[PDB]
Amino acid sequence: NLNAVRETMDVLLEISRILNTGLDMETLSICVRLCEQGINPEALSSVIKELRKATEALK
Amino acid sequence: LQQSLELKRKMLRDKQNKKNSGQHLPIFPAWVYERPALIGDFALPIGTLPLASQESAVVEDLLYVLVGVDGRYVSAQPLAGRQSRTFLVDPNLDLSIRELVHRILPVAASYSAVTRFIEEKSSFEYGQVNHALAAAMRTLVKEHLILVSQLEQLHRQGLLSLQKLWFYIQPAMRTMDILASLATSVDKGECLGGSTLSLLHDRSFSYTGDSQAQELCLYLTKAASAPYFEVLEKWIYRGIIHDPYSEFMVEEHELYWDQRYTIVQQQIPSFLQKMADKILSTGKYLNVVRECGHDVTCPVAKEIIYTLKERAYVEQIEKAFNYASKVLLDFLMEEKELVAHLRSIKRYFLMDQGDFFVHFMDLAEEELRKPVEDITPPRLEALLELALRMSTANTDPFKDDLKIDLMPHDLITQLALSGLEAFSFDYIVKWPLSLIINRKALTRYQMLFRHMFYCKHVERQLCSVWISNKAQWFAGAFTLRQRMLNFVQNIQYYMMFEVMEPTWHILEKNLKSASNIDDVLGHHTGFLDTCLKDCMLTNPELLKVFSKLMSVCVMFTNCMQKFTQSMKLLVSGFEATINKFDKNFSAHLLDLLARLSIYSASVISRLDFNGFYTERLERL
Amino acid sequence: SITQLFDDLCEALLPAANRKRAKRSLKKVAYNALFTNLFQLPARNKILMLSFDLRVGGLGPKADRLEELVEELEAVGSVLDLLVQLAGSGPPRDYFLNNKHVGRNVPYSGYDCDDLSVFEMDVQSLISREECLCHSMIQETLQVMEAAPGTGLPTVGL
Repeated sequence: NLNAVRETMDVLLEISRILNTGLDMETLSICVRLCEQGINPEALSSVIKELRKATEALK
Repeated sequence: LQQSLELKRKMLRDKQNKKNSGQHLPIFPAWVYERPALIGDFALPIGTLPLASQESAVVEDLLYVLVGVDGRYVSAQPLAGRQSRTFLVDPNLDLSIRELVHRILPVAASYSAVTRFIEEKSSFEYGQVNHALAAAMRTLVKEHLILVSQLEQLHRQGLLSLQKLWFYIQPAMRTMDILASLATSVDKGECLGGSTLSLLHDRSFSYTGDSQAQELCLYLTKAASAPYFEVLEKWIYRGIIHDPYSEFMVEEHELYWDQRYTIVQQQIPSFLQKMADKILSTGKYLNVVRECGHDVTCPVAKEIIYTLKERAYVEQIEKAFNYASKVLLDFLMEEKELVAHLRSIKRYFLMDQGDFFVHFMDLAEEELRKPVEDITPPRLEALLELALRMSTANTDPFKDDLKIDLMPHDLITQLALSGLEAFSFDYIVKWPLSLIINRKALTRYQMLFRHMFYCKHVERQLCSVWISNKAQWFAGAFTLRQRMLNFVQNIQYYMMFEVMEPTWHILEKNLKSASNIDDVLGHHTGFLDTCLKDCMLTNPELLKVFSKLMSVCVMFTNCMQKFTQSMKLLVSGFEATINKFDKNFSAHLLDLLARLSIYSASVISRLDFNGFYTERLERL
Repeated sequence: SITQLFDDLCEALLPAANRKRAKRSLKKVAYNALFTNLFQLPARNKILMLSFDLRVGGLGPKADRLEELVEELEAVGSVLDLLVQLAGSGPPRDYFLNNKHVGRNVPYSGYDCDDLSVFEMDVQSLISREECLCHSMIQETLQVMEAAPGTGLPTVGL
């Protein structure tokens, strides 16, 4: 399975790039590990945008 | 600056001879040095003009003087062997303006001793620390030229005179002066590695009450600490160093486990000077455990950034100190064991067997009686391997380390002769445990074995003559023998059940409570030195009373008797020598007892159990 | 814990250059927005609905690739469900279309003048982009060369 979940991790990258999401490789790994727990992703979509707003609040 | 070529040559050669970790570092091209136009620093009569034309002319040339550009009614005189630029104003300048110009001239003077560092003192010969100093002093000089251009644009619109310039340059001589002070002290005197970082922990403490210049000094040393932090981000977490620029306190030596990595005194920054001993140790443990086949990485690791007078960055260093010396200890005690190794030392040097030695003593008695170089070493190795396998001891796998060792001495190998007093052991140790136990400990264990051998040896001599007489109704020898026998068995009770076995037992608990290699080295040296001192060896005379007591014991049992010289086994001539030996023996016994009493216990306390020959005469 | 992965989300999205008090406030920001939605159709169908607007805006092979990957990822369901909700707020020759000189038995359609004209626009967008860089490099520096002195540098504050 360890063969399969590296290749599915690589194909998972392209559809996150072409859908124009804010994710790069690192944040993609954080988010795939976070969804693996069982969290609803429609909730995660708001906390990522609130972090990216309040990050710009400092600078 | 003419000095710089000599500096580069001397620096490069000095780096190269110490270690060959990197040679022939690049010397920057010759046309860089030959042009003074790659370095930031290299008319009409003013006397009859109107006053305002004079102020407008001088502010115009002064803005050129702030950079390396020739003025319209002023020039820059050549420097000398001197550092900062002086300038040459036009005759008949106004006496009002001349004083004000010398208030504005310190900006150009504090610009002269800035670019000469940046445009030369950054190269590989100078270390890898003059780099980043000229990599955050360059941004400030860029800012200087920015300010000069922004001033010139206002000058073109008729909107600059000497007074506006005078207001403008107070930010440029409260800030550029700090640089022109730091630069001519870092440059003068070799400041490489930690010495710079101590000078910038001295000149960031020089401003703590100004608050204008303090942030600036912190900015300069926060860029100069970054390459040092780069080297500190290997050594603490791996054993790996390359570093041919010798900017670090630890130096790679091209030659083991203590002769490779060594602290250098002038390569220590001031704010880690207290922590300098921990750095080398924590780094060294990771490399030496990979020398004995193990991992080198420290999986607790973070990145390091400087703060003036606050600590969070000498903190993660302690967390790798809480890994390195505790992964090496846990490596040693359970892998390539020090517990079974120490027990296999215990088995013979502390003579843990009584069986193996009485087998040995019976098998080798004839050869032990003969002097040295009247002995047969290949026969004795065979007899030792026999007597070992007959006994209890066959279970440890380190029994093979024993070889035949001759030390013909009478303890003149201090920390002809007979075979009994020329028998020792040489024990082979492994490379991981060689780090702690070495030639000194092995020598002390050998000397302890030598002292214990005589006490073991005289017992066989007593028991042989004791059984050989049993004739059955005789008591002439049976009095001297009984007195000596009680003594030589109580010395043997005192020494092991007091001097050796309890503290060996304590040491095997104390090593499990150690946390550093230094800790184990403390406990082991305590036991080995003090217990050997506890047994009767220490005096300047080395306690000859003990040896002469043993001498008259052996002389009584074998040298004078030979088991009544096989007379039946006369005039009671043999009983008179018993009497003479007995008087000498009383003298020696009292000498040893009084010597142990007078030096500030238990062997006297149990030998004299109820007033048993405790008074015949007493000193003073 | 799961609440610890939210600290690592704050770690990636804010790099370090203070910087020990901002991260706890951002951790509060990460916690405070998660539970407001929790108090108050298949997955690949939305992918088709988004490939449609691509094809409306031209750019055929991108839609043909987006449909190519979900077809083999069904031949991880909850992570693409995040990407459709993060869409459109992040950062974003060939001689076989209008060159009939290469191929093997090339298709016969007469000639072209109606996609060969949008083959210059393929370069015209690049030519219009690499001049906007030099408009935005002359502007950032004319904002420094022209000002009253020291209002872009804090050196007057020293």
